[PDB]
Parts: sequence; structure tokens; C-alpha cells
Amino acid sequence: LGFLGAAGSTMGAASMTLTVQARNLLHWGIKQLQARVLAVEHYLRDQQLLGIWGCSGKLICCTNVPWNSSWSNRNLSEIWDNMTWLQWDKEISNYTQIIYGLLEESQNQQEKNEQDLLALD
Amino acid sequence: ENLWVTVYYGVPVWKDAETTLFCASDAKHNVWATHACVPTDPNPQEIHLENVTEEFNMWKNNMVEQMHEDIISLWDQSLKPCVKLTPLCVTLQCTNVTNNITDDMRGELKNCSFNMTTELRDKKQKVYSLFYRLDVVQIKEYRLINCNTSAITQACPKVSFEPIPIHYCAPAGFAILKCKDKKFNGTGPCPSVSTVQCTHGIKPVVSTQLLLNGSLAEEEVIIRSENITNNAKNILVQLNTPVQINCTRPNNNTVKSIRIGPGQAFYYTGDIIGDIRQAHCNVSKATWNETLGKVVKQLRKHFGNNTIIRFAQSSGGDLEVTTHSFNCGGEFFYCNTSGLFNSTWISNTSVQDSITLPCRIKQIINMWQRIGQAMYAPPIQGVIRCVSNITGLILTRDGGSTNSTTETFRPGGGDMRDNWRSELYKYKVVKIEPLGVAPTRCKRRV
Amino acid sequence: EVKLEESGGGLVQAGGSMKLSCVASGFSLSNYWMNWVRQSPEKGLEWVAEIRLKPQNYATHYAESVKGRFSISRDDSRSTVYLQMNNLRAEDTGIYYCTRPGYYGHYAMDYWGQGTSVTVS
Amino acid sequence: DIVLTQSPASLAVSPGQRATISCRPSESVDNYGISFMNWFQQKPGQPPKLLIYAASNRGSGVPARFTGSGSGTDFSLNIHPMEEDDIAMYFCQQSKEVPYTFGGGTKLEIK
Ligand SMILES: *[C@@H]1O[C@H](CO)[C@@H](O[C@@H]2O[C@H](CO)[C@@H](O[C@@H]3O[C@H](CO)[C@@H](O)[C@H](O[C@H]4O[C@H](CO)[C@@H](O)[C@H](O)[C@@H]4O)[C@@H]3O)[C@H](O)[C@H]2NC(C)=O)[C@H](O)[C@H]1NC(C)=O
Ligand SMILES: *[C@@H]1O[C@H](CO)[C@@H](O[C@@H]2O[C@H](CO)[C@@H](O[C@@H]3O[C@H](CO)[C@@H](O)[C@H](O)[C@@H]3O)[C@H](O)[C@H]2NC(C)=O)[C@H](O)[C@H]1NC(C)=O
Ligand SMILES: *[C@@H]1O[C@H](CO)[C@@H](O[C@@H]2O[C@H](CO)[C@@H](O)[C@H](O)[C@H]2NC(C)=O)[C@H](O)[C@H]1NC(C)=O
Ligand SMILES: *[C@@H]1O[C@H](CO)[C@@H](O[C@@H]2O[C@H](CO)[C@@H](O)[C@H](O)[C@H]2NC(C)=O)[C@H](O)[C@H]1NC(C)=O
Ligand SMILES: *[C@@H]1O[C@H](CO)[C@@H](O[C@@H]2O[C@H](CO)[C@@H](O)[C@H](O)[C@H]2NC(C)=O)[C@H](O)[C@H]1NC(C)=O
Ligand SMILES: *[C@@H]1O[C@H](CO)[C@@H](O[C@@H]2O[C@H](CO)[C@@H](O)[C@H](O)[C@H]2NC(C)=O)[C@H](O)[C@H]1NC(C)=O
Ligand SMILES: *[C@@H]1O[C@H](CO)[C@@H](O[C@@H]2O[C@H](CO)[C@@H](O)[C@H](O)[C@H]2NC(C)=O)[C@H](O)[C@H]1NC(C)=O
Ligand SMILES: *[C@@H]1O[C@H](CO)[C@@H](O[C@@H]2O[C@H](CO)[C@@H](O)[C@H](O)[C@H]2NC(C)=O)[C@H](O)[C@H]1NC(C)=O
Ligand SMILES: *[C@@H]1O[C@H](CO)[C@@H](O[C@@H]2O[C@H](CO)[C@@H](O)[C@H](O)[C@H]2NC(C)=O)[C@H](O)[C@H]1NC(C)=O
Ligand SMILES: *[C@@H]1O[C@H](CO)[C@@H](O[C@@H]2O[C@H](CO)[C@@H](O)[C@H](O)[C@H]2NC(C)=O)[C@H](O)[C@H]1NC(C)=O
Ligand SMILES: *[C@@H]1O[C@H](CO)[C@@H](O)[C@H](O)[C@H]1NC(C)=O
Ligand SMILES: *[C@@H]1O[C@H](CO)[C@@H](O)[C@H](O)[C@H]1NC(C)=O
Ligand SMILES: *[C@@H]1O[C@H](CO)[C@@H](O)[C@H](O)[C@H]1NC(C)=O
Ligand SMILES: *[C@@H]1O[C@H](CO)[C@@H](O)[C@H](O)[C@H]1NC(C)=O
Ligand SMILES: *[C@@H]1O[C@H](CO)[C@@H](O)[C@H](O)[C@H]1NC(C)=O
Ligand SMILES: *[C@@H]1O[C@H](CO)[C@@H](O)[C@H](O)[C@H]1NC(C)=O
Ligand SMILES: *[C@@H]1O[C@H](CO)[C@@H](O)[C@H](O)[C@H]1NC(C)=O
Ligand SMILES: *[C@@H]1O[C@H](CO)[C@@H](O)[C@H](O)[C@H]1NC(C)=O
Ligand SMILES: *[C@@H]1O[C@H](CO)[C@@H](O)[C@H](O)[C@H]1NC(C)=O
Ligand SMILES: *[C@@H]1O[C@H](CO)[C@@H](O)[C@H](O)[C@H]1NC(C)=O
Ligand SMILES: *[C@@H]1O[C@H](CO)[C@@H](O)[C@H](O)[C@H]1NC(C)=O
Ligand SMILES: *[C@@H]1O[C@H](CO)[C@@H](O)[C@H](O)[C@H]1NC(C)=O
Ligand SMILES: *[C@@H]1O[C@H](CO)[C@@H](O)[C@H](O)[C@H]1NC(C)=O
Repeated sequence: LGFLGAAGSTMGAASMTLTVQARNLLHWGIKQLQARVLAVEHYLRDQQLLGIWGCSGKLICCTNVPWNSSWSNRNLSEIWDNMTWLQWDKEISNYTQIIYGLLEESQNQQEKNEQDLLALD
Repeated sequence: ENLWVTVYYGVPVWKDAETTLFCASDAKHNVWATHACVPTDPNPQEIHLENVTEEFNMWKNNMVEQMHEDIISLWDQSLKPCVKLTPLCVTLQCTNVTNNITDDMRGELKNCSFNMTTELRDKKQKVYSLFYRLDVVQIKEYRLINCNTSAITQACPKVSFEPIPIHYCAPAGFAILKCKDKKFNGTGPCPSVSTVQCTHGIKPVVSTQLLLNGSLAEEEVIIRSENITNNAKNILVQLNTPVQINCTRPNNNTVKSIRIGPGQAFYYTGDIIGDIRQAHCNVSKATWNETLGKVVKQLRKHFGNNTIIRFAQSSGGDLEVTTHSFNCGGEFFYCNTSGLFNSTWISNTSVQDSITLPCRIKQIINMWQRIGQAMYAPPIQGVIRCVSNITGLILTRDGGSTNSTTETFRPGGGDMRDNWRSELYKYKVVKIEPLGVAPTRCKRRV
Repeated sequence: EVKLEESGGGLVQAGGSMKLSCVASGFSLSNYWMNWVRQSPEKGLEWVAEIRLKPQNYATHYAESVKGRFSISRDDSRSTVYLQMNNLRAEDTGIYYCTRPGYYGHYAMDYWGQGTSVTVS
Repeated sequence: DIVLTQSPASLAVSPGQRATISCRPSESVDNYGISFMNWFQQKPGQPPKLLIYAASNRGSGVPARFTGSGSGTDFSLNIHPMEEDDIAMYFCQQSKEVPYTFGGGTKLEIK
């Protein structure tokens, strides 16, 4: 299980290696500088997105947004034991933007309001 | 029960992408990347990606374009300190040649003289020097070739042209995938894939019609092309064996120089000591004969049985593409490959010691075939000997015939990107995307 | 051991159409040229069609006596060769054979199938 | 098209005697210094069998009794000794060009 060695494994097995993957995410002078800057901006944007979701402190987190049954016609245990992450990403590639928007809109917008009321008391 | 959206980070998923790769080298002056490069990883790590069938496509590989642009830019940077020869464009009266001569093509070597400028603006100096016929065009009075098309720059005499292996390494967030599958034709799914931080070193070797000093096929000769049905396309052939070639220049040339202006000097060929003889290359006949038989067998698999395969010399085009270019000792040779390709095959043997090929030397060259630019190579003192291994061929379909039992092939060339592809076909570059989602049932308290 | 097996023969009404097939065995079809010939006691042997490989763009050739009424095609994935015919004439009656060119640069019908009868009336 | 003439239409040959069959292409089979004529044998109920290729080379399994001959536009087959096992139709073929053509199918029988 070296870097990306997990890619060959099923999705459940791959969860063992998330830390390993995380470690590797982070004239001539122009090429050097542009490559480094773009790598950083991409890295920071992913963290910002997690911060919006409230999952910035964890590799793995749960949300209260329900799964749409139309997104994939598969059993839960089937997905975790009978598929790789590479295959899974393709099957839901049409729905990724929808899911990301729902996490931002349908849940985190409500929690910030409830917390303000509790803090006010 | 009720499925919910979950979020995972650090997920091992990648997508195809182009990014700049950075050069590294184990390597004092040289025209090559060593000046721009950083130290290598002496033992790059390789991690196999199991159960991965990732598609490769060498013809769409953008690593080729990056390599090509960097090599040209480096070539140009090496010449910026070097001496301009603009004062050299003169009348050049020539007087034929006198020596103990076994000669060459008649008139190949010329004895010429001219009024050259000096350190002071007020004075001129009479000089004489030897030129090759290819360097001089008649207007008797003569003109240095390409004085009417471009400036000529003298290559710096202290800077080596010897190839230096270059390694390419990924930026963070990107990875280089390597296809390990044997007998891969450069396209389609690869059965065995591994990940490396860097590529194996690749030498910037420049040659035409034959590939020199490249990698060898692991088991058998591999034949590949972008479109097998299109006669326009080059067919690349990778050998599973080397063929040794011995090239030499016997003439014992001497070197003389004159100071030009306050800041610069010009080097030229002086009197030749001993007999004047033709430059040549020796290829083992037995080795070459076996090599063609191996290539023919593989051609038959692609073009089927029941075909008569003939080879022939190029029918036309410029010297740059109709002959085999070498760079040995810093001298540039053009060799006539006829006699290597002069054959017809029927019965898995030809229908009919060593093979000696004639060669020509030219001092005015244009390595990248660019308009408006040219370089003058300095002469190398003494006798040159150079031995190398042929590792592949560039062939084109000439006949293309479907209306007969025969086919004819001729040597290709003139596009340098095809040389780069012979090593780069193994590699692909991908971007890592750590974020993803899943249905797993769970809940979070508020 | 190379074997060829013909099928699809039989009596067909003139002006009609039929398809003959040949099954390759013991050799790779994709690496080889294929040919059809026919025989009748009235005429002796006659060549009718040839089909080329992919580098040749699967080009085909026909005898003038059958051209435009016959068509040859192959399926490299199933190891089979087909000869399609239409606008049949009584003149086309005879024994049809699936053949292989054999010796290299010495094109010759080294291998023959059993052949099949075709009758037109 | 190249016309391939073959003769005799038939010949009867007594046992132990040499048979001769001749073929005359309207244009020579020769190319690259090599003849391109083939010879075939056929018996009823069977497909034709190749005996000779390149007008001189015996095929696999072919007995010494068969030999080719000739060059240019004049070729012949010589069979000796004649035996009952050799009773067959014989054909010439010209492989040099598309369309490929066949000979007369000369009948050889015991006299
Ligand atoms: C493909 O690779 C092979 C193997 O490397 C190669 O054959 C070798 O080429 C090298 C480089 O030309 C040869 O090494 C030379 O050895 C001589 C010994 O006299 C040196 O003089 C050469 O140059 C050095 O010395 C010069 C003195 O003026 C210096 O100016 C120069 O900078 C060097 O310091 C050089 O080291 C080696 O001997 C051969 N091996 C053989 C012939 O077996 C082949 O040429 C390559 N093919 C191509 C097309 O490059
Ligand atoms: C190099 O080899 C690979 C295979 O390892 C080639 O890819 C495969 O090529 C074959 C032959 O073209 C494809 O077969 C297909 O046949 C159907 C008809 O049955 C035809 O319609 C298709 O267009 C195709 O020809 C096969 O699908 C293809 N595989 C993939 C994954 O694409 C590749 O073409 C070879 N390269 C060269 C230059 O020959
Ligand atoms: C510069 O001079 C060269 C010749 O020294 C010219 O090249 C010639 O072009 C003519 C016309 O096409 C050809 O017939 C000759 O064979 C060419 N000579 C060589 C050696 O190739 C070149 O065209 C001239 N440049 C300009 C801009 O006029
Ligand atoms: C090329 O021609 C020049 C001019 O003829 C030769 O140089 C001459 O050499 C003779 C004998 O030493 C001198 O007397 C002349 O004065 C020289 N002419 C000069 C210096 O302009 C030169 O040797 C010839 N080169 C070769 C290789 O034969
Ligand atoms: C290429 O082959 C030729 C022919 O064998 C070599 O020429 C011979 O060179 C040797 C050197 O000792 C002479 O003794 C022979 O008499 C030459 N043979 C001739 C002139 O027919 C040539 O040297 C070879 N080139 C290389 C680089 O090995
Ligand atoms: C090219 O030159 C090399 C030597 O530099 C030749 O290799 C030698 O060949 C001789 C026999 O001719 C052997 O006795 C030596 O032992 C070889 N030296 C080695 C193997 O290091 C080579 O044969 C030449 N190539 C050709 C085609 O002539
Ligand atoms: C390589 O050399 C061969 C001869 O060994 C060249 O063939 C000759 O080319 C000239 C060009 O003017 C023709 O006039 C001759 O008729 C050719 N000879 C034969 C036998 O065909 C060939 O052209 C050379 N290749 C190159 C690129 O110069
Ligand atoms: C290509 O190969 C052919 C065949 O070897 C060469 O033609 C031969 O030339 C020699 C010269 O001594 C003759 O003795 C042979 O009889 C010729 N063979 C023929 C006519 O079939 C031809 O010269 C070669 N082309 C080159 C070397 O450029
Ligand atoms: C090319 O064809 C020739 C002639 O058929 C082959 O030569 C024979 O090969 C077989 C199998 O190895 C041997 O048993 C015979 O003794 C060979 N005949 C000889 C040497 O006269 C030759 O092997 C074929 N080449 C290849 C690479 O298959
Ligand atoms: C195409 O020609 C080759 C020539 O070698 C054929 O190879 C045969 O290979 C088998 C072993 O696999 C040998 O037993 C045969 O004797 C070889 N035949 C000949 C004539 O050498 C090959 O089979 C031919 N076509 C295909 C599809 O294989
Ligand atoms: C689930 O998907 C359907 C379409 O398949 C859509 O109509 C429905 O609104 C979705 N439910 C959501 C987004 O909560
Ligand atoms: C999901 O499980 C059900 C039984 O609960 C089974 O009938 C069905 O085939 C499964 N779906 C899969 C494996 O895609
Ligand atoms: C996944 O399910 C499919 C259903 O056809 C099965 O063929 C495959 O072997 C399974 N993969 C496993 C069990 O790893
Ligand atoms: C996703 O979109 C692509 C667009 O080509 C479509 O072909 C595919 O069927 C879609 N997937 C689903 C599950 O709808
Ligand atoms: C490929 O999947 C198999 C199970 O199907 C697993 O045993 C194996 O570890 C995976 N890759 C390997 C073993 O390289
Ligand atoms: C050398 O002399 C030959 C004699 O034919 C002549 O053709 C040629 O032009 C001369 N070379 C020169 C003057 O460079
Ligand atoms: C050139 O040849 C002549 C004889 O024709 C000879 O006298 C002279 O020494 C030779 N020059 C050399 C070998 O340098
Ligand atoms: C230098 O120029 C003069 C101009 O008269 C000329 O006579 C002389 O021959 C030239 N010297 C050369 C070309 O070496
Ligand atoms: C090869 O060129 C032919 C020309 O007809 C074209 O039809 C075919 O698509 C090409 N094959 C490729 C690009 O793979
Ligand atoms: C080549 O020229 C040099 C000049 O020093 C000389 O020493 C050497 O012997 C010459 N080689 C010959 C004549 O073969
Ligand atoms: C090339 O090698 C073959 C044997 O592999 C031999 O029959 C043929 O005569 C050789 N050609 C030559 C020596 O020119
Ligand atoms: C190719 O030539 C080079 C330089 O002589 C040599 O180092 C290398 O080992 C050769 N490759 C072979 C003989 O396979
Ligand atoms: C076959 O003949 C045609 C003309 O009928 C010609 O255009 C074609 O080039 C020939 N062969 C090929 C491969 O094109």
C-alpha cells in the first residue's frame, strides 16, 4: 500500500490509506513559479470547500443530506465491496455538482442559524 | 435504511491532465539542459498500481511537445555568447585543390582565399582556408552558402555537443504513470501500470532515418504507427538488438585561427597532412542481415503473409532528410544509407563481411530546419573515430499497394518529434483529485 | 493443423441471394489474406474474390465475371470469412471453396476446405 | 487479363512411361528473376492439391516423380513413372497478377 496502491483495492479497503494520499497533495523561473502557485491554489480551494461543509478537521465525515436514489442504482454494501474508487467516480460524475451544492445549501445554512439562537440564549 | 451523503478526502482517484514537468540531470560546458537542470533522484521509487488498466496514447502525449520546446530553447541559449561571422561573407575566390589525393566526389574539397577584417578598423588581412563543396556555392568567384539567406554564428569551440541523459519529474499534486506491458504498440489499455516520481533518463540524440543510442525492445522487434493505413505516416521500428556501426574521418585535418575585431576570433581548416580520403561508416553485414530478417517477420504479421517486401533508398528531398545525420566529435556527417536498404524479401531470406557507406561533411548546418538561422561548426583537429549502436528505424510505405502481391518501403525522417516518442511512449501524466462522496448510512448531531 | 469449413450452400432461385461462410481454424485469421474460388466441369477452376488486411483498408477484388453481384467480407473477431451473393444467374452454379494463399511470394492455394455446392435455378 | 493456354486437352499414358503437360502464358509469369507458375492436381470428390510452386519447387508431401520445367512463356510438367495413383486432372495457375488465372485442366489417364 504505497502511494496510490489503494487504487487497485475496493472502496472499503482504500479507506485505510487516506492519510498516505494526503501527504502527497502538497524563463525557466516562470515555469517553476507558475507550477507551484497553481498547485497551491488548487489545494486551498479544496480546503475551503470542506470548511463550507464543516468537515475541514476530518478526512472522513458524515452529513445530514439524504442520498437521492436516482444518483445510483446500487446496494450500499455492493458499492463498498464490489467497486474501486476509480469506477465509482465515473458513475456519479453527472451528479457531483448537485451533491456539492446540496451540502452547502441544504444543511450548513440551517445549522449556522440554530447555533446563533443557542448562543444568544 | 436511509442513505446519506458522506465526504471523503485523500481518495486515490486521478484524471488526465497536462502540466509542466521539470528536468533533472546527473551533470564544464555543454549545449544541453544540464545548465538549467537540478540534481536527480539516483534511484527513483516505483510503486505498482495493481488491477489498473489505464489507457495510454503516445500520439497524443504532450510530454513530447514539452521536450521538443525545451531542447530547442537550450540549443539557442548556448549560442548567445558565441561569435558572429557576418564579416565572413566575401568573394571567396577558389583554386581547386593540390595534395596526395585519392579524392572523393570530384571537387568535394576546395582551396579558397579572401580579404578578412582585423582587430583594427583600418586594416585587412589576406587568408586562405579549406572548404567542403557543400559549404560553398559558385557565383572563379564563390559565395559562402546561405550568406544570401541568413546570419551565420560560430559555435563556441569549448562547448560539448555530447548527449546528457535528462530525467523528468512531476510537480506536487501530479503523478507519472508508466506502462510496463511487454510488446505494447503505444496505444490502448495497458495491462500493467506503475507510478514513478520521475522518468528514466532520456538522451537528446539527434539522427535521421535511423535511431541511435535509444532503448531496445525487451523481447521482439516492435512496429508501431499513428495510422497503419495512411502512407503519409512514419512507421517506427524498435529493435530488440543493437547493430554496431563504426564511423571514421581519416584525413588528419589541422586547425588555424585569426583574430577578428577586438572581441572575437575565427577558426578554420588548415592544410591537410597525408593522403586525402573519403569519410565512411562500417556496418556488420551478418548482423544487419539478421536484423532485416527480424524486421521482415514482424512486418508480415502486420501486413499479412503472402507479401513481397522490398526496401529502397529515398526517392528524393533535401540532403537533410535523404541521408543519415550524425554528430561525432562535433563534426556533422551525412551518410548515404543505400546498401543497407537495398533488398527484396520472398522466402524469409534475401532473393540475392561488412557494408561500407560513403559520408559527406558539412560545416554550415541548421539542426531544427528553421528559416533565417544557421550555425557554423568549427573544425576538429586530427582523426575522428566513432562507434555507436543502431536501435531502431524510421520507415515509410512507398507503394502502399493493395493491388499486388508486393510492397516497397523507404526510410523516413525530418520530424524530430518522432525521435522523442521512441522513449516517451511509456509515460502518461495524471492529476490527483482527493475529494469524493459516498451514500454510507450515518448521521451527525447538531 | 489448418482447417477450413464451408457452410450456407444449397439451391437458390435465379435472381435471388444467399450468403456463404467459412470458418477459420488452426491459424490467426487477422494475420492472413483470404480467397474464394469456384469450380464447374464446364469451366474448370475460376478465381472469384480476394480480401485484404487492415493496413490495406480491407480492400477487395473481384473477377469481372462476378463483380457487382458478389461481395466479400470478414470478421476478424470471430475467425470467419463470408461471401455474399445476389442477382444470381444459372451461370453461377458450381462448387465454391474457401482457400488460403500459403507460400510467401509464391501465392498459391496451399489449403482448401471441403467446399459446398451452390445451385441456381 | 493474362491468357493461360494449356495442352493437350487430355493424354493417355501407359504405366511406367513419362507424361508431359505443357502451358503457354500470353505474358510471362516471371518477376524478380523468379517464375510464378503453380501446378495443381485434382481427383473427383476432392479439392485440388498444390504440387509445384514457382514452376520448379515441389510442395510438401510431393513425391520425386513430379518435376516442373521452363521459363519465360514456355512451361511444362513431367511425371515419371506414371502410376494409377497419378490419374488426375492437372491445372496451371498464373499467380503474378490480379485476377489470378487457371489453365485447361488436362486429364491424365492410364493407357
Ligand atoms: C552512443 O553512445 C556510445 C557509448 O557512449 C558512443 O560511443 C562512445 O562515444 C564517446 C564520446 O564520443 C567516446 O568517448 C570519447 O573518448 C575519447 C578518447 O580519446 C575522448 O577523446 C572523447 O572526448 C573527450 O576528450 C576530448 C579531448 O579534446 C574532449 O574535448 C571531450 O570533451 C572529451 O573530454 C570522448 O570521451 C567513446 O570512446 C565511444 N565509445 C566507443 C567508440 O566504443 C557513441 O558515439 C554514441 N553515439 C552517438 C551518435 O553519440
Ligand atoms: C495497437 O493495439 C491495440 C490493441 O492492443 C489496438 O486497439 C484495438 O484495435 C483493434 C483493431 O483496430 C480494434 O478492433 C476493432 O474492430 C472493430 C470491428 O470488429 C472495428 O469497428 C473497430 O474500429 C476496431 O478496429 C479494438 O477495438 C482496439 N481496441 C481499443 C481498446 O480501441 C490499436 O488500434 C493498435 N494500434 C494500431 C496503430 O494498430
Ligand atoms: C540563396 O542562394 C541559394 C543558392 O546558393 C538559393 O537556392 C537556390 O534556389 C534555386 C531556385 O529554387 C535552385 O535552383 C538552386 O538549386 C538553389 N541552390 C541550392 C544550393 O539549393 C536560394 O534560393 C537563395 N536565397 C534567396 C533568398 O534568394
Ligand atoms: C592552397 O593554395 C594556397 C595558395 O596557393 C597555398 O598556399 C601557398 O603555399 C605556397 C608554398 O608554401 C606559398 O609559396 C604561397 O605563398 C602560399 N600562398 C599563400 C600563403 O597565399 C596552400 O598551400 C594551398 N593549400 C593546399 C592544402 O594545398
Ligand atoms: C571499414 O572497412 C574497410 C574495408 O575492410 C577498412 O579498410 C581497411 O582498413 C585497414 C586498416 O588497417 C587496412 O589494413 C585495409 O587494407 C583496408 N581495406 C581496404 C582499404 O580495402 C576500414 O578501415 C574500415 N573502417 C573502420 C573504421 O574500421
Ligand atoms: C568496430 O570496431 C570495434 C573495435 O573498436 C570492433 O570490435 C573488435 O573487433 C575485433 C575483430 O575485428 C575483435 O578482435 C575485437 O576484440 C573487437 N573489440 C571488442 C569486441 O571490444 C568491431 O568489430 C568493429 N565493427 C565492425 C562492423 O567492423
Ligand atoms: C545514395 O547513393 C546512390 C548510389 O549508390 C544514389 O543513387 C544514384 O543517385 C543519383 C542522383 O543523381 C542518380 O543519378 C543515379 O542514377 C542513382 N543510381 C542508381 C543506381 O539509382 C542515391 O541517389 C544516393 N542517395 C542520396 C540521398 O544521395
Ligand atoms: C542495389 O542492389 C543491386 C543488386 O545488387 C545493385 O545492382 C548491381 O550492381 C552490381 C555492380 O557491380 C552488378 O554487378 C550487379 O549485377 C547489379 N545487380 C543487378 C543489376 O541486379 C545496385 O547497384 C544497388 N544499388 C546501389 C548500391 O545503390
Ligand atoms: C525460413 O525458411 C527456411 C526453409 O523452409 C527454413 O529452413 C528450414 O527450417 C527448418 C525448421 O527450423 C529446419 O528443420 C530445416 O533444416 C531448415 N532448412 C535449411 C536450414 O535448409 C528456415 O528455418 C526459415 N526461417 C525461419 C526464421 O523460420
Ligand atoms: C504465415 O506464414 C508463417 C511462416 O512461418 C506461418 O508459420 C507457420 O508456423 C507454424 C508453427 O506455428 C509452423 O508449423 C508452420 O510450418 C509455419 N508455416 C510455414 C509455411 O513456415 C504462419 O502460419 C502463416 N500464417 C499464420 C496465420 O500463421
Ligand atoms: C431526486 O432526484 C429526482 C430526479 O431523479 C428529483 O426530481 C428530486 O427532486 C431529487 N430529490 C432531491 C434533490 O432531494
Ligand atoms: C440488493 O439487495 C437485494 C436484496 O435486498 C438484492 O435482491 C439485489 O440484487 C441487490 N442489488 C444489487 C446487488 O445490485
Ligand atoms: C462484483 O460483482 C460482479 C457481479 O457480476 C461479480 O462478477 C464480480 O466478481 C464481483 N467482484 C468481486 C466479488 O470482487
Ligand atoms: C451521464 O452523462 C452521460 C453523458 O454522455 C450519459 O451518457 C450517461 O448515461 C449519464 N449517466 C447517467 C447515470 O445518467
Ligand atoms: C486485485 O484484486 C484482487 C482480488 O480480485 C486482490 O486479491 C489483489 O490484491 C488486487 N491486486 C493485486 C493483488 O495486485
Ligand atoms: C576542381 O577541379 C574540377 C575539375 O573538373 C572542377 O570541375 C571543379 O570546379 C574544381 N573545384 C573547385 C574549383 O572548387
Ligand atoms: C605527394 O606525391 C609525390 C609523388 O607524386 C611525393 O613526392 C610527395 O612526397 C607526396 N606528398 C606527401 C606524401 O605529402
Ligand atoms: C583583396 O582585395 C584586393 C582588391 O584589389 C584583391 O586584389 C586581392 O586579390 C584580395 N585578396 C584576396 C581575395 O585574398
Ligand atoms: C487512417 O486514415 C484513414 C483514411 O481513410 C481514415 O479513414 C482512418 O480513420 C484513419 N485511422 C485512424 C485515424 O486511426
Ligand atoms: C597527422 O598530423 C600530425 C601532426 O602532428 C602528425 O604528428 C601525425 O603523424 C599525422 N598522422 C599521419 C600522417 O598519419
Ligand atoms: C543472410 O542470412 C541468411 C540466413 O539467415 C542467408 O541464407 C543469406 O544468404 C544471407 N545473406 C547474405 C549473406 O547476403
Ligand atoms: C550502445 O553503445 C554504447 C556506447 O558505446 C554502450 O555504452 C552501450 O552498452 C551499447 N549498448 C549495447 C551494446 O547494447
Ligand atoms: C489500386 O488502384 C487504384 C486505381 O484503380 C489506385 O488509385 C490505388 O492507389 C491502387 N492501390 C492503392 C493502395 O491505392
